[PDB]
Amino acid sequence: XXXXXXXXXXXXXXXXXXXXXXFGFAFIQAALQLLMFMHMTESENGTIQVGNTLFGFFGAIVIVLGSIWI
Amino acid sequence: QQSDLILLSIGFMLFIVGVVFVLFTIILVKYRDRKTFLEVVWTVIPILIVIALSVPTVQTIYSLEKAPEATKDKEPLVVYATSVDWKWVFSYPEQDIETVNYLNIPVDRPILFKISSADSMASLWIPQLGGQKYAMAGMLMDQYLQADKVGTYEGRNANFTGEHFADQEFDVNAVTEKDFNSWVKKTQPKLTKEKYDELMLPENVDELTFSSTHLKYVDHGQDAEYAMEARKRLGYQAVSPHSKTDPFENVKKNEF
Amino acid sequence: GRLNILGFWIFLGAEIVLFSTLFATFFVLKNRTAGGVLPDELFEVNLVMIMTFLLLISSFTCGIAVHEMRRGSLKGVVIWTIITLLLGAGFVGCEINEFVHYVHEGAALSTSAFWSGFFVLLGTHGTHVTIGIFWITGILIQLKKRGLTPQTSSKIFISSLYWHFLDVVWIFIFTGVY
Amino acid sequence: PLILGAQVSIALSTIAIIFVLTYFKKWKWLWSEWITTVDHKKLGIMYIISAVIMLFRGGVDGLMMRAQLALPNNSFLDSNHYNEIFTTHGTIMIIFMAMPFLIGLINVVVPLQIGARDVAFPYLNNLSFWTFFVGAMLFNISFVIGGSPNAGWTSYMPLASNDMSPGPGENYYLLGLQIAGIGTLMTGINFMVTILKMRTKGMTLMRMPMFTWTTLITMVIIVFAFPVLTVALALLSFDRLFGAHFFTLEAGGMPMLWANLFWIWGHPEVYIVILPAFGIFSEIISSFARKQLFGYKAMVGSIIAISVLSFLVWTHHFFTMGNSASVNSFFSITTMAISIPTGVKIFNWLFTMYKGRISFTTPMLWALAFIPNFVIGGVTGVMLAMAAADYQYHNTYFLVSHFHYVLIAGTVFACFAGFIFWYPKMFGHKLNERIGKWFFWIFMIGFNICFFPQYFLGLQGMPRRIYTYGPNDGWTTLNFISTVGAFMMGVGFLILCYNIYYSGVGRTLDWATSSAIPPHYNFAVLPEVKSQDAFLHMKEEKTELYPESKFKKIHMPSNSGRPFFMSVAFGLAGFGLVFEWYWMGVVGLIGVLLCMVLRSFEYDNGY
Ligand code: HEA
Ligand code: HEA
Ligand SMILES: [Cu+2]
Repeated sequence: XXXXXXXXXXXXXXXXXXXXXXFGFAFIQAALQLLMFMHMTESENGTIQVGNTLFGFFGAIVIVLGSIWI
Repeated sequence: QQSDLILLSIGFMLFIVGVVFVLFTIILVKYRDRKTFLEVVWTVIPILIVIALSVPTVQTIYSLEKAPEATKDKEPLVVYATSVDWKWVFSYPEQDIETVNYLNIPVDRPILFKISSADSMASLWIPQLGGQKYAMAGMLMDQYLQADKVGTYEGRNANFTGEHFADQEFDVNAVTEKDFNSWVKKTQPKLTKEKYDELMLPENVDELTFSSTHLKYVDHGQDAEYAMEARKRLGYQAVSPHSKTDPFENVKKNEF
Repeated sequence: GRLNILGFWIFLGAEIVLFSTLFATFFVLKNRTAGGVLPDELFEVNLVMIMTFLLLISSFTCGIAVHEMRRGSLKGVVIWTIITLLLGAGFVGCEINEFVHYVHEGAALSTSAFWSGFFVLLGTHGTHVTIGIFWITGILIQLKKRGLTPQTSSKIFISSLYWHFLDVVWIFIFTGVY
Repeated sequence: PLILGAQVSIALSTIAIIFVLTYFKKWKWLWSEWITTVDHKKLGIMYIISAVIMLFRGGVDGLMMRAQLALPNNSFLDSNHYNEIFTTHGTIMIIFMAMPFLIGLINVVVPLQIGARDVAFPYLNNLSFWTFFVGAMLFNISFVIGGSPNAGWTSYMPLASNDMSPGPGENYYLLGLQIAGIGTLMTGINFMVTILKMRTKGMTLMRMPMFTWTTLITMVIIVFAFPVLTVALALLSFDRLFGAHFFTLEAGGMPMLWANLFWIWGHPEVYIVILPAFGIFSEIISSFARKQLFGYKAMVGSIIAISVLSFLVWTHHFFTMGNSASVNSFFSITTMAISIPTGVKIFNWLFTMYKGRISFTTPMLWALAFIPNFVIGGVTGVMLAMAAADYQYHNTYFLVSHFHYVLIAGTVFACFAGFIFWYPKMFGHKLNERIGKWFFWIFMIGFNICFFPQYFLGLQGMPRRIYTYGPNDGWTTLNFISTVGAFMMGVGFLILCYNIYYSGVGRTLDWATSSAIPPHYNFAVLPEVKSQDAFLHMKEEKTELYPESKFKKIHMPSNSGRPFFMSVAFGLAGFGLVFEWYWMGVVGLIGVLLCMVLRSFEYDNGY
């Protein structure tokens, strides 16, 4: 019931993503996965769980933007 | 030798650090045998050791980019540098002249080396000149050099090992401009078209004067695919055990 | 209580660096194809692929929350986990015919350097979603001589969140390659 | 070819010796209490005993290399031999020696100092050893069966595919490390959860004490700096076998793209080889000194700096390939910002050793020599960080002389420190101390006269990866002195093995066990600790022991024979793809078939 609200909102991001082509388009992609993954991390084993993927995306920015940086 | 002053000045900077820890161990320890505020105050000196180098090094990285230790702003001489396996290639675009495994340059004249390599990635070290930058197969890298004084400059390759790579030592001589203008040609053989393809095989070679430039062949600095049209057009691909000796099909110019 | 939910969770964070390495490889090999075929792919197939997977998580975000957590639909495990299992074959079947149709000029990784990354950035991509189907159906063999209760049969949740990590880079691929 | 004909008979002899002398009946002790065992204590033993085996394999390599490099015009090794020997020597270390030696010292000491039973997943940690071991036998069978790689431990792409030419050469380097990368990745996942959710009551997070903290940082970088290597070789494995053009020169692929992927994994993994080396030395220098590790808000806070700042510095191995200048100064300033979080950790061992007492034993000498020798190499890498001056001493031995002072003093000494200091844990008694000093002194003095002349060898003008120098300005003796010191370190490994033929001032849960060789369940009751150092507060202050009638049940994580069969499938598929089988593998697909069948058995076995 509560998860149906996020699933319906996620579909609009992909439809709006096609409208961008057919920064400004690099943040809608991460925001699509923020709502997708925020319904199953906290808590109990949280903080470490949601924190492990936090610096993992840091490496994704470091590896991608670092390779393009040359 | 522009960065050599860094090496000598930094050598004493770390020689102090080596003796500092001699005073932090040998002074006590022997005396001390059976028979919170200091750490935070220590964080003022370690940047001072690196920030005294995080400025002149950065003031030198940007220094080797633009016109370096030579001309100031005139006399633009270009020398295309290509590196085959074992063997080194240098072509002069100024006049149709092309030399391999030997190079002569005028003192106090800038030489804009265009660096690339055909068969394997490599880099023209030339230890007396100083900075050396990789020759990447697929693109040409611009590098500026000069010859400080007249002499015999040993030159070499970084030797990313590949069997016959140790004897990549090509001695380069740098003489006066007056002798160079007579020597810019010895006598500008010629570009025999086929002998260029006879170079990409990794063996041993002598001087080979060649009085004509090769940049008329796919630039070579661009389109590094000139490795299949080289070793394979003459029928040759090596292995590790037996049946080598360039798998048959002769025609070349070797030693002895 | 099982720590496998967290141990196999930091493994999902390791795959972030796994796909970032392939994304760094692909983004540098983007301006190549100096001698080959220029990329021109079907647009509607990309949305159909993404909309099928965006509805795949739609039937899975509420597939364990209003399933095992809210109330107790033990009979619905052969319903919600099976329907979400057929959608996994939709992405596999569509990507296979996408690769088979790519045989017509631009086949495999031998035509150009760019197509090497695309067929690999979507390669293990296609492998991770393929082994997940055999992992989601591997836990479905429990409603027989086992049939464990929630908060005990962790095999469903640890395989559901790994299945959720796919759509993370799946959309990042949608913006990455397209 | 003449030398490689003798060892293939000796390799068949050692296998034949196992059948007669050992295999009288081993399906009761070898297959039961070993091979597929689950106890973490027995797994870490199999890790370091392989590194000692690789120490002799890498030992005869390192000796005959410098023996060949004794003087110019020497005819010991030809071109295609010295190229394969020095590549095997470097790859046997770090990957197949320092990694199993460090993880082995981690897979044994860490789970005891935390009070827990085993690790997080003692089942996945079982295959985590064999996943490396089948990768070690893969890389070792390149001896006479196929051909050892000859592109260096880096093995750049433009000299690895067709320009290289040996078929079964680079494939061993690709499939050998690809399997071990899976086992090492799970080793970092097991201990990241083992130290986070399996600690005992009272063991606070900020104090547990410091070596276990380095292990925590060791297994954090593995999780984020090993999936890169998993695809960096997978991309290269596609170029060699499946005909991909990721970095091939022909189809136009970027030749340097494989370099950054290897170094994005390289330098962060380079700290994975020095992080447990720092941890093992952190306890020994603070245990026999009978003092407290003065400094935690700036020492554990410094261990997190190099954990995140290891991925903003990896572009320090390039510099020489024409970058964007500013990006060559960004990672040049940043590399200076890495020798500061590491630099504060040397000033933390000398003030924990002062004011307090000390007793020079054998494990102390390894910590005594670790302080200067690691700095003498560290006062050189600072020069390597200077990108403006890195162009002059790039490669040319000065690079080799810097790092050999860094890793051998850092890790190899820690591999020797943890070898002796935690030897009573493995079996009864320990090593003889007085004759153990003979091994320390000879191995120490030969280490300096081997690589400090290399500082002069490299600065004068001797490049690396060269089989003959030539009479250049009389720089022959500096190369021979480096060989004398090289062969001097060889003298000692015989002493090291002679010491093993014989067959304490603790401050943590080391000697807190019930007795020597601790039992399977390890610790009958979990210690309350509730302090920074448990053993000292549980000796003079009160007593606190394992009182009877307070015991309970067992753990019961018994053995399963799948981890051995699972890694055999990886070793079978790896060997099938390497030894010939260029385009596709007939038996390489079976290994994936056997693995996925066992991965179904993974979640089909109830326990
Ligand atoms: C863990 C790091 C590590 C360790 C421990 C060693 C161990 C040694 N290494 Fe090595 N080395 C590297 C890291 C290491 N090395 C790396 C990274 C490369 C380059 C890799 C590449 O790019 O390919 C390299 C290669 C390399 C070079 C550079 C090659 C070149 O540039 O041309 C040199 C220089 O002399 C060297 C020497 C030695 C010596 C003398 C030892 C000593 O420690 C030897 C130790 C030996 C023993 C402890 C046992 C002694 C053996 C015996 C006693 C048996 C004797 C019996 C008979 C001879 C029958 N090795
Ligand atoms: C254990 C692994 C390990 C560790 C810990 C280090 C530590 C460091 N390394 Fe190195 N390095 C290697 C493994 C390692 N390295 C390997 C394997 C290679 C060769 C790879 C190959 O090509 O095959 C290499 C080569 C290498 C390069 C590449 C050279 C090239 O391009 O060819 C560079 C460049 O910056 C470098 C620098 C440093 C610095 C600045 C540190 C610092 O972390 C060191 C910190 C220590 C100090 C800074 C000194 C102690 C500090 C003090 C006493 C405080 C006071 C000092 C100051 C204030 C300066 N080393
Ligand atoms: Cu580095």
